Amino acid sequence: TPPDTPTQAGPENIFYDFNDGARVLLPEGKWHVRLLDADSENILFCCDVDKGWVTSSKKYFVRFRIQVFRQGEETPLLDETLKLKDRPVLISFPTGTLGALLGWFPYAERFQSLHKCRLECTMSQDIIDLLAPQYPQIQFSTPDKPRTVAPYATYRVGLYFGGDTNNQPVDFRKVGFHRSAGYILGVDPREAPVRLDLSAPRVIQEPYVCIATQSTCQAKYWNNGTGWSEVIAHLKSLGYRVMCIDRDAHYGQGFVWNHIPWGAEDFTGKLPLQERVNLLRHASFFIGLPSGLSWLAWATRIPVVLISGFSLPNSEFYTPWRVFNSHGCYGCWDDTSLNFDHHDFLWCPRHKNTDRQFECTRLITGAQVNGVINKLHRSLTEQGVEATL
Amino acid sequence: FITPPDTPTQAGPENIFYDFNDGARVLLPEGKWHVRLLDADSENILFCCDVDKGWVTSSKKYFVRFRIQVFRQGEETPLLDETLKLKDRPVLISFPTGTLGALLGWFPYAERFQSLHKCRLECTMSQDIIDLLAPQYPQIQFSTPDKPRTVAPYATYRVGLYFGGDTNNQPVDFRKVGFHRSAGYILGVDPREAPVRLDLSAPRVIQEPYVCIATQSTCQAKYWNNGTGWSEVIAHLKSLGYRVMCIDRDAHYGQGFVWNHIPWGAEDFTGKLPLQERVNLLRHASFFIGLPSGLSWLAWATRIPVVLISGFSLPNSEFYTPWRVFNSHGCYGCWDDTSLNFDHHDFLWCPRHKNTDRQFECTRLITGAQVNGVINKLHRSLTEQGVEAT
Amino acid sequence: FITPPDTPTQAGPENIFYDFNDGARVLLPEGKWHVRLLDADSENILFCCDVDKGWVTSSKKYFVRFRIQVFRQGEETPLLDETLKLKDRPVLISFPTGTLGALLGWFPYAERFQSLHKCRLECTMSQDIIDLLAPQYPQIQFSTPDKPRTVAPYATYRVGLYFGGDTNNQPVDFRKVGFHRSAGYILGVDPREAPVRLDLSAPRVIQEPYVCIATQSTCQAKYWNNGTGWSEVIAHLKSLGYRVMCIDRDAHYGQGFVWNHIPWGAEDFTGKLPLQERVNLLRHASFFIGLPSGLSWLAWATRIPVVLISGFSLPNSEFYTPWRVFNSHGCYGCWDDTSLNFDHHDFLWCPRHKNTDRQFECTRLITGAQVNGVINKLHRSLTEQ
Ligand SMILES: Nc1ncnc2c1ncn2[C@@H]1O[C@H](COP(=O)(O)OP(=O)(O)O[C@H]2O[C@@H]([C@H](O)CO)[C@H](O)[C@@H](O)[C@H]2O)[C@@H](O)[C@H]1O
Ligand SMILES: Nc1ncnc2c1ncn2[C@@H]1O[C@H](COP(=O)(O)OP(=O)(O)O[C@H]2O[C@@H]([C@H](O)CO)[C@H](O)[C@@H](O)[C@H]2O)[C@@H](O)[C@H]1O
Ligand SMILES: Nc1ncnc2c1ncn2[C@@H]1O[C@H](COP(=O)(O)OP(=O)(O)O[C@H]2O[C@@H]([C@H](O)CO)[C@H](O)[C@@H](O)[C@H]2O)[C@@H](O)[C@H]1O
Ligand SMILES: [Fe+3]
Ligand SMILES: [Fe+3]
Ligand SMILES: [Fe+3]
Repeated sequence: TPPDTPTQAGPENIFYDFNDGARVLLPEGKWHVRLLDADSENILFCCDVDKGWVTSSKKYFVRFRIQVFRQGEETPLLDETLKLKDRPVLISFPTGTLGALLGWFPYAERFQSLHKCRLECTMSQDIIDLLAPQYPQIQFSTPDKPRTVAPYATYRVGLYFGGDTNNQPVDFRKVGFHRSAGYILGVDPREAPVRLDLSAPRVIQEPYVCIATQSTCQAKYWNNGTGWSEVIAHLKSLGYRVMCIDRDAHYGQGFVWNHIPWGAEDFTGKLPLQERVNLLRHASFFIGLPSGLSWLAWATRIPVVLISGFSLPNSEFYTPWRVFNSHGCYGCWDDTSLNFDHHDFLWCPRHKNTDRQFECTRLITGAQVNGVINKLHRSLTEQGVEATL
Repeated sequence: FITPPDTPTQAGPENIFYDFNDGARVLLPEGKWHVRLLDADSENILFCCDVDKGWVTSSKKYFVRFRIQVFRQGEETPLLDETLKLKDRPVLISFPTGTLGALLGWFPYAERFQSLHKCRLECTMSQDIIDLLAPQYPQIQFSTPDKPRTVAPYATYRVGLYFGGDTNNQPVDFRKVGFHRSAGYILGVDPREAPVRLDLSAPRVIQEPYVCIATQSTCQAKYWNNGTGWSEVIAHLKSLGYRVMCIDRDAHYGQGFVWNHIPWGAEDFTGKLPLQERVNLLRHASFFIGLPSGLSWLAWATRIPVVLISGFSLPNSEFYTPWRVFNSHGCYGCWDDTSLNFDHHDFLWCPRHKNTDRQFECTRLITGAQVNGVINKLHRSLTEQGVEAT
Repeated sequence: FITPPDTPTQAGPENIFYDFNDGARVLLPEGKWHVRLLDADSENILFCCDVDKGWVTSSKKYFVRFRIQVFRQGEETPLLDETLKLKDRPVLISFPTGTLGALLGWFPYAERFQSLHKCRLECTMSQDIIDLLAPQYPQIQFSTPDKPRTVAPYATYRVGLYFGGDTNNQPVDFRKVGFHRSAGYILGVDPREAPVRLDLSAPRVIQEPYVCIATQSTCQAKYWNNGTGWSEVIAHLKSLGYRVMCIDRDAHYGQGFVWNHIPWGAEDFTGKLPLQERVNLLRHASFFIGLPSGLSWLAWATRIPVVLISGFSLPNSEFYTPWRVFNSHGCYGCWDDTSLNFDHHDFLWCPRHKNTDRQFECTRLITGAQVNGVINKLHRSLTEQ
């Protein structure tokens, strides 16, 4: 929540602010308020108002220029341009869902390095415990306990559906959900991994592989019947130990329930993320869904085989071991003509409650994934961990 | 699966051919005749008709002691008056192309039918079931559907499930008496259930106490669709000092995106093995936890305690077992409901709550704590009063 | 019938009163409560709501090991958390001012319920049935509906037939499992049928071999509506050297113009006698030929062969007997069909064929020759083994 009263004091009891876009609160009189884009000198908004609130429709980063006129005056009573250097800036991520935070957060550091501001970021505690030690320049906090109280500017990074163009410059479906943060903060949009504590010594001596079979919605699962079984068996035949590191061993809704695959070691449970990083680091590689554990595995600098058909290859971070099939329905989430249902586990634009439901992922056979795994294995044996990454 | 002789097997005087395959049949040459079919036991006139030529068959196909009367138009007495008499005659009982549970349920009635009428009985079924049963039932001749040895049988009876409330090929709807007892009703014998006789001579292989489980079936309604059920049960079994083994034919089975896998923690004894090996493994098991699939019937026949988990069928639809798990607070017993109809082509069949939040709800309401409570009772019963407890 | 206490019998802490008569009841005083009802066996949350002062009852009335939880509307832990526990507690089982075969069929499940939970059980029924059963069941206290001796019972269960596919007072529709097994389902015990224990000590009075029959029924459907059935059967019985004796309560019974009388040739042992005398006569009988009426259940409990003639109910609707007579070529099982509904006010009830040519075809197809065939098998079985 933004402050009820704007944080900056202007002359003649006018209060201005940049917390939820560019805001300005006028007392009593007859005013003519003008919002400009300082970079392009375009007049973004302009109106005659007597008292009420005036906010910009755009909420993402824009170097706003606020002008407050008297209704007939030549020069401005107030004329303040956004300037963030050595100022209290608050970046608010939503209550934590991994992966999304790992994807977004590297854009928050770029925002701080660019504008040289005093930055505080609000997120769930576990992500703070994961990230905070490596980013000393940024102050971490939880949503319910923010330490700036009165911030100069606030920006709210998140996913905004329905083709929203007011809190984000472009629909995130067009540029990728994680880059979108870069666009919102107006920095270098190119993806990057977060910096983690990779100092933890190896525990398990034998070569082993980490896998993640669970996600938040069923579309993201690998809904091939014999997929995970064939993959795990093939991994074992190559001399790998296989370990599931999902948070839940069993997850699903109604009658559709997904369980940790037979043959995979049980490393599941609600553990602190640092332990997962430690285990993942010394793994030979990681085979995952588009869920967050794939982003965590990416940040630990190990090869990531990412199995997804419900999302396009360019929607997540790049990896040469991306598994994807293009002969059936695919990229259902990606399309801008469809809208994601938050209350439906089930929900297919084009085959829901039909014979072809979750075809996006069913066409991805074990043999395909095992073909990718064979390439990645030969790359690891012949060349080293240098060649992949 | 079964095709009656195109020409009736029994010869009647004036080139009339009569038969008791596919109900009571009679084929007349050309002429004028009045034909009557009677129930010899009740002396009721079942069918009255006038026909010049062609086929005359009874609408009822299940066992009835028929009495066929063929009359020349205007005659007082019958030309042919033959009543069904099965002693020392070729009788062919035809099961549907094989399934595991339905055959094990049905077949004991076939033996009663032979012991009652003292007839030469041949039964047609799939080969694996023949390999399982044949040695213990010497008096009955086993064959496959494509290679029947009795080319000209006196009477034929076709035991099976008949949906849509059929009352011509079965006396009662099988949903009213239980699918397996229906066979008894069709053959007109003692309908009370019984287990088949198996080869229980196999020596114990695994020394430690162990439990057999079956998680797979043909349609999703029969599965235990609780999220954490099988996991909690297997963990509880292990905590009691049991080894747990899955003996399903398939390790993975399902349709579309719905797929069921052998539960983590259970030993892999899956695969397409001969049934006799499954009998050998099941016999020395401490007890069995199963669905309403056939492996529960096979486990029942091996004289071990059977915990049967099902909500899509009523408790009285299968064989009796004190360890039957059932929940009556939600949807249940769709299978037994005579107002509904089973879909053979729909794997995700639940007629009343498909594609809703409450789909397969009745199965779900069966929690791991309920089944573990039954397992606790059965465990204490076994430790305290051994295997002599009924 | 029977009324539950207007105020729950068990005291809870903050003037909360809970109870297990008529399902799980709880009565809250004034305040702001959040009440949950759970199934202790499955740990499922059966019911859950926020209520200010009033009654909260479970929709299910049959036996469930309920668990009642009463919350403050913001509390973490329960103010009251009580699970059903019946050992050494006052439990009341109420049968209707019941019919004869229904009570004989049901009552064995009441004894199982007591032996399982080790409770102090009182059963309410009509006096004649009490006189019949009470001496053999000392562990259970018998009473009449109007004079119950447990004024404040811990749990109450009401065994009966509930039509219209009711699933709140009985777990399953009784047409699906059989009317008498339903009791077992209601009390959550072994549903398998059993005969009550009677006084079978009475000495033989009639020397010659004899047969007991019960012609009359309540509903015309249950009668043997074949024209010459009973006459042929009685004549055949006499030709086999049996004396034939009718033990129905009424010699004449029926409605409107449809009237049924004690068949000619059968001896008149009718009348409103105490059931114990009927038991005494039935015991030494060679066998019994009856309808689905109660006297067939009484004859069953006296451990004599029972030929049961019925078409309006399926063979599995009553107790098992190898001498069951049934015809499957016409209308049958008017009674077991879940798509139909029994009319208590209609004596001439057949839903599918009333006022047609085929009315009570259910039983008319059952000829005397059929029943005499069964009797011939049973007679040879008696003379030989
Ligand atoms: N404490 C933990 N300890 C150990 N493991 C844990 C822990 N917590 C979660 N997991 C595990 O990761 C998954 C959650 O993924 P998350 O919420 O972060 O994903 P979310 O669905 O919101 O979006 C996903 O879906 C992707 C999709 O492509 C968007 O269109 C997004 O790009 C990205 O945000 C990704 O996430 C869980 O299912 C667990 O298995
Ligand atoms: N060689 C084998 N070695 C080891 N296991 C084997 C072998 N072969 C099959 N199975 C396994 O048996 C089950 C399927 O058979 P099944 O006939 O039982 O089941 P189906 O789905 O057709 O429904 C059932 O439904 C039951 C009915 O619903 C009772 O309520 C029927 O009584 C039963 O006969 C059958 O109708 C699966 O679990 C197979 O992997
Ligand atoms: N004082 C007496 N002294 C001696 N005998 C007596 C005396 N009084 C009555 N009978 C005699 O028992 C019968 C009473 O009817 P009843 O309860 O039996 O039948 P009701 O129609 O209510 O339904 C019945 O329906 C039967 C049916 O088979 C269920 O589908 C049930 O099995 C049966 O338990 C009951 O449901 C009378 O018809 C008499 O002959
Ligand atoms: Fe899709
Ligand atoms: Fe259902
Ligand atoms: Fe009828």
